[PDB]
Formats: sequence, C-alpha cells, structure tokens
Amino acid sequence: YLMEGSYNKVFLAKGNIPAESYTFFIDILLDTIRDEIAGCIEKAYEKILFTEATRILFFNTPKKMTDYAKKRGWVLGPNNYYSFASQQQKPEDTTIPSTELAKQVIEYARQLEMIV
Amino acid sequence: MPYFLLTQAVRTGNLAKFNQVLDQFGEKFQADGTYTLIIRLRHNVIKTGVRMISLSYSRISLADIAQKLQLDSPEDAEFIVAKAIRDGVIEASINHEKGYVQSKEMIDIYSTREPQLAFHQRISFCLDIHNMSVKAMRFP
Amino acid sequence: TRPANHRQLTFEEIAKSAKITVNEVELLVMKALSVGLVKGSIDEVDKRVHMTWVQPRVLDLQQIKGMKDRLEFWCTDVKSMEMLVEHQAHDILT
Amino acid sequence: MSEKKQPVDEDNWDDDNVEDDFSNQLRAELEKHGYKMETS
Amino acid sequence: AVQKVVVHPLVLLSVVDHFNRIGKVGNQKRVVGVLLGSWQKKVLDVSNSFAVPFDEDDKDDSVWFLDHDYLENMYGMFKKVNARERIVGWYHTGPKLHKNDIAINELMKRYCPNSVLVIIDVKPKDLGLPTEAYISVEEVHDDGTPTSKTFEHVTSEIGAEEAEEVGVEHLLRDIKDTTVGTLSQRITNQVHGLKGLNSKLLDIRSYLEKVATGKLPINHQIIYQLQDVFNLLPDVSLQEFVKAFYLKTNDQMVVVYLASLIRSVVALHNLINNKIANRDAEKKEG
Repeated sequence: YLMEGSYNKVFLAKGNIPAESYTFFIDILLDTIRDEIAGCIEKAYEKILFTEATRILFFNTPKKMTDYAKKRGWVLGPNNYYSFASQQQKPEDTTIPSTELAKQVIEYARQLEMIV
Repeated sequence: MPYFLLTQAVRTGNLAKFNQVLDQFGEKFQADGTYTLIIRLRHNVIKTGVRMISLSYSRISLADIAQKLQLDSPEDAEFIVAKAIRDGVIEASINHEKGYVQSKEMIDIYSTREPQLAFHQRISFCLDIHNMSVKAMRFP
Repeated sequence: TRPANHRQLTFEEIAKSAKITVNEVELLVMKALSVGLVKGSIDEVDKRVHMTWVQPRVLDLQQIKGMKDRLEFWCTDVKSMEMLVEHQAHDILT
Repeated sequence: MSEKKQPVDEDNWDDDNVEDDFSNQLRAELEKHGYKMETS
Repeated sequence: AVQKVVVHPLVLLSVVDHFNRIGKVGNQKRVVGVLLGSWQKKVLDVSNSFAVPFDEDDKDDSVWFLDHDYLENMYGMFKKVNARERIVGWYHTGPKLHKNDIAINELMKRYCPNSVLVIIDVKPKDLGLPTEAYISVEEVHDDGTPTSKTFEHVTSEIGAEEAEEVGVEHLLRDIKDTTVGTLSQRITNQVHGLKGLNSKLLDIRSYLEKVATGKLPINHQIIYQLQDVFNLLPDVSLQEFVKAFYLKTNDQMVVVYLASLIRSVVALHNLINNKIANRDAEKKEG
C-alpha cells in the first residue's frame, strides 16, 4: 500500500489492527503520512476544491490545514485552492545549462587529448 | 518456463494477470528464494500501465481509467498519479473538479542532454578499447 | 533610456509619448526606418513595436559611471570563465 | 572452463517480442474479428 | 586603399641587428630606417630594407633629420641589384611613436605616393603578434576643424615565400612543428582566451582610467559610439540559441558514432594481426 501509495487504503487498514502495541507506532505512521499528503498533492495539480481536501485531512475544520496554509504557501483561496505560481517556479532553464553544457565538453575534449 | 510466463505477465499492464502467476507458479519461487522481488514488482507493474496510458492518451478520465487497470476505486486514481509526478513518471498536469486528467507532449530539450550523457560512456569506452589494444600490442 | 532588452515596445507607449493617433504611428516610426536611426520592425497585427539596434547620442556623467561599471562587469566574468577553460586543460599541456 | 562455480549447479527475436504481445492479446485473430461484425 | 601588410623575418631581423649596431654606441631614442616594400597586389609585402642614421635633438624635441644623399645612393644600389624592390615607406623600433612622427612621412612622400610606416619591437614581451602598421590618411571631422592627419591601423602578418622560410624554420630547433590535428589547435585554443583576456583587460583598465585622467577629450566622440556598439550584444538566449543546443549536440552525434565506428576497426587490425604474429611466431622458435 506504500507503493500505491496509501493514504486512504492504509486509513482503512489502520482502523483494524490486532495489533498489538502498534498504537505507539501507528501514531508516528499517522504524522509521517499526513505531511506526505501535503508534499505529494502538489506539485503538480492545477487546483483542488476545499471540502475535497477536507475529506483527506479528516477531522472537521482542523488547525492542521491552517498550519498547512502557513507551511505550504502556496496559496489559500476562497472555497478552493491553487498551485500558483506557477506549477512551480517555471524552469526554462535558458542560459543556466549552457554553462555545464560547455563544461561537460571541456573534460570531454580532455578525454580526446588523453588518447591522444 | 514458469519464470518466462512471469516476465510475460509483468510487461503487460494487467494487474490481475500478474497476480495469477504468483499463485500458480509461486511454488517454484520458494526454491529460488526470489519472493524478495515479488512484493516490490507490483510498483513497477502499476508504473508501467500508467506510463502506457500516459503517452497513448491525450486526455484521460480518472474514474474511467480504474476499470481497465482494476484500480477499483476513484481515490487511488489520484494516488498513483501523485507519486507518478513525484517520481517524474509523467509531466501531465491534472485538474481536480470532476475531476479530469490532461497530458501534454514536450520535447526539443531531448537530444541536448541524453546523447551527451551517453557519449561520455561511449568515448571513454572507445579510448579504453584503445588502451587495452595498445597494452597487448606492445608485448612483442 | 530603458535598460532593456526587453527592447520591444507597444503602441500605447508611442501613443502616450507622441500624443498622436494610432493610425499615424505608422508613418511616424517608418520615417525613422528610412532615416536609419533605428532598424526595429513593427508588429501591425498586435500594433506592437519591436525595436532593434539603437542610435547612440552624446552621454552623461552618470552614464559614464554606469558605463565603466557595466563595462568592467564584462572583463571580470570572461576572465573568470576563461580561467576555468584553462583550468581543466592545464594538466594535459605541461 | 569448468572450474569453480559452475559445477555447483536480423533476427526473429526483436519481432518475437511483438509476437509475444500478440500471444497474450487479441489472439491472432480471425474469428473475433468476424464475430464483431454482427454484434452491432 | 591598403588592406593588410606582410613583413618577412629577414627584413625584421635587419632592423634588430642594426639595433645592435647603434646599441654599443648608444644612446637614446630608437632605430629609424626606410622600408623597402614589394607591391604585387592590394596586399602589401616587404622583403628587405636599409638603415639610415637618425638623431632627434631634445630642445628641439620635435626636430628630426635624415640623410637624403645616403638614401639616394643606397636605394640606387638596391635598385641596381634588385629591380623589383622599391621603397614602400619607413620604419622605427618605437616601442611607441611620438607626435613628431607625423612630418617624417611628409618628407619622403616625394619618394612614394603613399608611405606606410611600420613600428617594430626589438625586445619581445607582450602582448602578441609583433610590430605594427600605420597608413597616413585624412578623415577630417564632423566638427569642421582644420584637417587633422591621424594614422590608421593596418593589419600586419608575418610571412615568406620559399628560401626565406628555410633559414627561419631552420634556426629555431626548439618547439614541435606543427603539429596539426593534436597540439596545434589546443595550444592556440588557450591562446585565444589568454590573448583575448589580456588585450581586453589592459584596454578596459584604460577605459576606466581615461575619464579620471587623460581628459580631454577623451570621450568624446569615438568612445561613446563604440560603447553602445559594445552594448549591442548581451548576448545569449532567449530564444533560438536554446534551439542551437540539440543541433550542436546532433552535429556531435554522427561524430561520436564515426569515432566508435573506427575505434573497433583499429582494435580489429591491431589485435588480430598482433596476437597471431605473437603466439604463432613464438611457437616456431621454441
């Protein structure tokens, strides 16, 4: 379920465990999954509706989504959310890779001279 | 033979086809102790199916894609793609309203980066052939 | 005047500076095209104006200071990258 | 060699990959291709 | 007018050795002689020359005088032994000309319609290709000032024909020649960046210096115009320079493939023929 990943399937299996003593471990598993909701939702999604993300965060109107409005940032929109802007940082990368494109050829020509 | 049917069903995008081979042919895998791959290979079967459907369809519906891959529910349709983007499997941009999934084909960077990385192996290997030939040539 | 380039202009810029009608900006810029002070081509589909080259005239003291700063900016950069080119090629020469 | 470890225990192949794709998918196929006509 | 000039090492040496003539007797100033050129086309060529005694008083710091009779007799001898040779101008060893050198040309302009003066350097130091070439022309000015005579630069190159290449290449006995394909292009590859840098760096220190000291003019006019021309090129992507990437690599594509193509062939002939000539030749001996 971690290659799926889960997220939700694990939330269905986390209700029923024998276990035993896994309570202390499934709380740590809880937090280490919940931050991954925030990390893996974007990038990259255009937008996600309010109550739709509230279905995964559970609770009712938690302060965890407010702390996420801080941590992510990212955007907080009315009755919706946004990945702006834009998707994000817009890598080109224009003349930045031309430096290492020249650089790789430097040592490549050096290998030609090592033959010689 | 049993192993060959394994890889045969692995390259396919059908998940049930893959789960049948472990049931019938697992008895041979017990002797090889090869079960270590059989848990981690599922990740690769789902990634293969989604790769195919990614390049082969411009715009795909997340609800209608679950029936072909026996994904069974709408919720994991978002999960596979979420980690697909996280691992760089697909560049498509997805909108959640209904929701829907659209994909785009970008290129032209392409032969800038990939062939030079190969050339770094090609040329170094060719000069190594030259060094190994000189070594055995100088003995007389 | 603009640091640019970013040398592309817009019809509203000439329409605000020259305070003339949009239909006359044509002969406006094209006269300069015939004179030769600028070679910039005009986009008449979006009415945008795309400047090319430039016509230098006189200078200012502030423009001399900005000059030598932007100028030395070139020497430091090209010397720093050039020394890398000779850096990897130094051991194979001797 | 036979030393050490081993005593302890165009061509048609490139297209035979695609043929393997035909083996597990859509048979060949004649009959189904002829059966799909009268279904609708 | 004149485009480029060609100066042989023989005549150049003929300036240097005369610098040894007046070197022991000294004292000040520089060697001044009259250049013998050969003009076969718009391109200019120099073969031989002859030195002339010249002394510059200091009082009188702009006083310059040459020997005309000696000029006549020596040029008559060189016209006697060589009919093709003739005076194309004059020369001095500099290292930097002085304002007084403007009239020196005007004297001998009766001998040659256009006399080109060639600076040389007897002590090689910097910054690259030696000597220099100047042509005397009048460009007037947009100010309407009286006509000012300023010498214009002519590109110079060292060359030879046949016999003059012999001795020059023979006497060195120092560095490899050339060798084309391996160490000819790489050494000059570093020469391109090195001689580009130091030229640019000395001159760009000059530009910053000209506004602090050296005013007037200096700047203007010639300075600001070429300044904007320097600001004409940033010069990179966006945009199409992005698209030159993969076609440059794609020009390398076939080249790497041809490389690996023949690399296996070299290993083929070498290893096959050698291993046979190794074991099959040794088995008959022992």
